[PDB]
Amino acid sequence: FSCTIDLTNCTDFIEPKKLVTFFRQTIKVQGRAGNTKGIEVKVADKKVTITTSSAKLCKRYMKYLMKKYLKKNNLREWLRVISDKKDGFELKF
Amino acid sequence: VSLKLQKRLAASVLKCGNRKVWLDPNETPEISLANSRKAIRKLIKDRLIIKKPAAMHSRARVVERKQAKILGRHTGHGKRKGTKNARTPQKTLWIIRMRVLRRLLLKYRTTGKIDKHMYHDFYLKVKGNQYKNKKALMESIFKALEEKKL
Amino acid sequence: TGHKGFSYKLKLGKKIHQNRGVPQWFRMKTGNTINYNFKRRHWNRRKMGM
Amino acid sequence: GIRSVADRIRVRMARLPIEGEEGKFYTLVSYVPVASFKGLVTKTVEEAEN
Amino acid sequence: PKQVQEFKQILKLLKSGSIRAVRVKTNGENTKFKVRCAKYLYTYICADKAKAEELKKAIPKDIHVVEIAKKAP
RNA sequence: CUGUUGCUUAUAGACGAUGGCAUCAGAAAUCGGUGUUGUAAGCUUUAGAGUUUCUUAAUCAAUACUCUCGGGUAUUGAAUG
RNA sequence: AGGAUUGAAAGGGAAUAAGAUUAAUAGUUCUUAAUCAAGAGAAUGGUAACAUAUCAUGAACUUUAAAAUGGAGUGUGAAAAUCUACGGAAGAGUUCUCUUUUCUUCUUAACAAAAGUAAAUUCCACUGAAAUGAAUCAAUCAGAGAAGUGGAAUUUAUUGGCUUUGUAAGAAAUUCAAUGAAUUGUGGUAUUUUUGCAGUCUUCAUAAAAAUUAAAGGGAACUUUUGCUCGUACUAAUAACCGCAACAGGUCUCCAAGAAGCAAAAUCUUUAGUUAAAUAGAAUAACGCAGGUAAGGGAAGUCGGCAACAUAGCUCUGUAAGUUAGCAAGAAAGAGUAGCUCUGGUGAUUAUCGAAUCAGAACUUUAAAGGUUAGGGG
Repeated sequence: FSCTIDLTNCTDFIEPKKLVTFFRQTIKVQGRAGNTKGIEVKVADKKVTITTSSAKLCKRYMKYLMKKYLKKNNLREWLRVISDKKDGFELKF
Repeated sequence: VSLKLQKRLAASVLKCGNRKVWLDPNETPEISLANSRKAIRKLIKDRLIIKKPAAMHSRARVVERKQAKILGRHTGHGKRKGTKNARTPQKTLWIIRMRVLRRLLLKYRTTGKIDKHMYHDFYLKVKGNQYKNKKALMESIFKALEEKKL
Repeated sequence: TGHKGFSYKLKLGKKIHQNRGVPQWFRMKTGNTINYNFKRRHWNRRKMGM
Repeated sequence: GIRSVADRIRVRMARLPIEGEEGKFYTLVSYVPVASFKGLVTKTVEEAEN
Repeated sequence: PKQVQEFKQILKLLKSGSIRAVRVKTNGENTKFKVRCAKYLYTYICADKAKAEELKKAIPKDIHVVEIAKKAP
């Protein structure tokens, strides 16, 4: 299972390296926080992908957490998460 | 200017009530010129007329109650307002009781554990309310089978 | 009503045709005292009873 | 609701000239949320900024 | 509306002169040759694309053939 | 000189009346004093009867002590500055 | 040939649906897809029940059947709604305190087809039941023939009941981009409604007629055309009807979400409708209408417990005189009821899965039906 985050035009607002740390520390698979031993986020530069098949995860979970982070730094107003209908998510204004 | 005509039409076009229609307040001069459905159908695509979402009706409160009632959290004596027969009908506790028993009697007879003459004296015994549950019938069949071989 | 017979619909049609006021040009004749229609009625004032 | 009103409200008013003629003024009672009302006095706010 | 079940009648039906117009819909997996006769509308659901080509050459030139896709005409 | 008007006026009052002040006016908050209720919200006392688990820890857990004589309210017809 | 006319927009009746459109009409218009009527161009199979994309001749006369029929209560098949399990796709809400979280959409007609597959009832063929059996919640049935095995027919909101298929995704719903793009699995031994089936019960009640249609007994001799007349707007009511009116009166029906309970009760909310419906502001006197409370006593008030107060749900124990032996009886009287954490009992398939229901034990508190609904007794 794979899911990607498109940061091609919002990268000025969000540094992609920052999201990498946020996902590994907040994603829960069996119930704890930061237990993303089987899940890798890597870098992928302009995009961010999870592409982990060792855990029971869902596409909508990423949208839940992506919307969760967008409220962490009061960035929800200027952005909006929109799926690209091709196994991934993209951000617009 | 009254926009009653421009709001009723957008209720039929969007297939929603007059309360769910949202006409832009900043575009009153533009909306007020749409006196026909073909004009209203162009405002909706221009997002000057949108459809309000329904009010949220969360069932999270009820689900946690039904989950607690499973463990018997609330099924007390002061939380019952109805008669014992009303909550648990006496007829349907016995309709199911025999269907549980008479199915076992036929299952053993078909299998070959018991014969027609023994299954006949057990059909009426079940019918007379002698065995309270399924467990208390297989024990009696087990008992009456040993007396057979003597 | 929803279901009206033919001889009954044409009589209603005449009772809406007769429920009209004086034409403007008629009142401007000479010695014309017919300024208003006094045989008029309305649906909420007088039921025509028919 | 209609049956209740906040016990204490910390409002802010501003006398401003009207859009049409500057000789006629009008007030605009704003709202200033406050965590607590301890030590809050009737303060005259003056921005004086560019 | 009726449905034909195999190649025997659909090929026979097209050669007959009662046919009014023919429509073909190309779905994701299969294709239906909804020929329109005098009375009903007969359709054959073909899954093998090769067997559709021989069906696409059997229509007489004297009738209107409309090829539909993921967008209605 | 009196009356109106103002303090959405009190020691008065159905309306008038009556009583006080009218720039040393008056009002509004705030801080004290004085009262009413009963210990606020956040986390801690393996307090906590047990269940669940990792498999020999955490999770959930009415209630419950510490901060707490705490929070909230207090003229509206209460009294100071 | 056997008896004339009228008599029902709730009785009988040949045949139509989905999507879209209008400032209003749409089972009436447009697109697509159907159906009916009237025309026009002397047969086989199965032991039997019975069966063959019109087929397979069938006049006079006669008969049978359908149209065609009360109610009560129980059980059950199916669909829809609600609830819910697994897996998701798209969007929306909350987020400094947390929540793999809460919500919305994920649909399909008339008419036809037969991959797969049900419940009930009535019949047929083989054999002939006793040591009597078969079966239902209840019944009920059998040597004028039970049970068993194999078959046949009919009902189950159009063909053939459910899934499935043509219609049909090209429609529609939910999203994205500025006309073009994405998705539309599978379950449930849950509650209600609707519609059928099966037997049971009740009548000194037995609960319509014809048009019209089919069969039997008898043996006399695929295409195309047309479908005329009349109603169709609107309210159907705390403003379109009747009451002298925008009168708190009266007026026959269909559709029906969540919480909670025994309950279509009272109370709150979702889709939908409305914020106006014989004018408002100020002051907060008397006397009022409507709703309340009270020290000590408790009917001494009064024609009279008028009015008001009080008992109230459920579980367990107990329940007198009298009596038409059925009743009195919820007689009277007494005990329990909360919250949290647990345990056990009630089933299907060969450990998994599903239902609200009953019982019991610890610990805590403000010691528990009482917000609403809700017997005063002798």
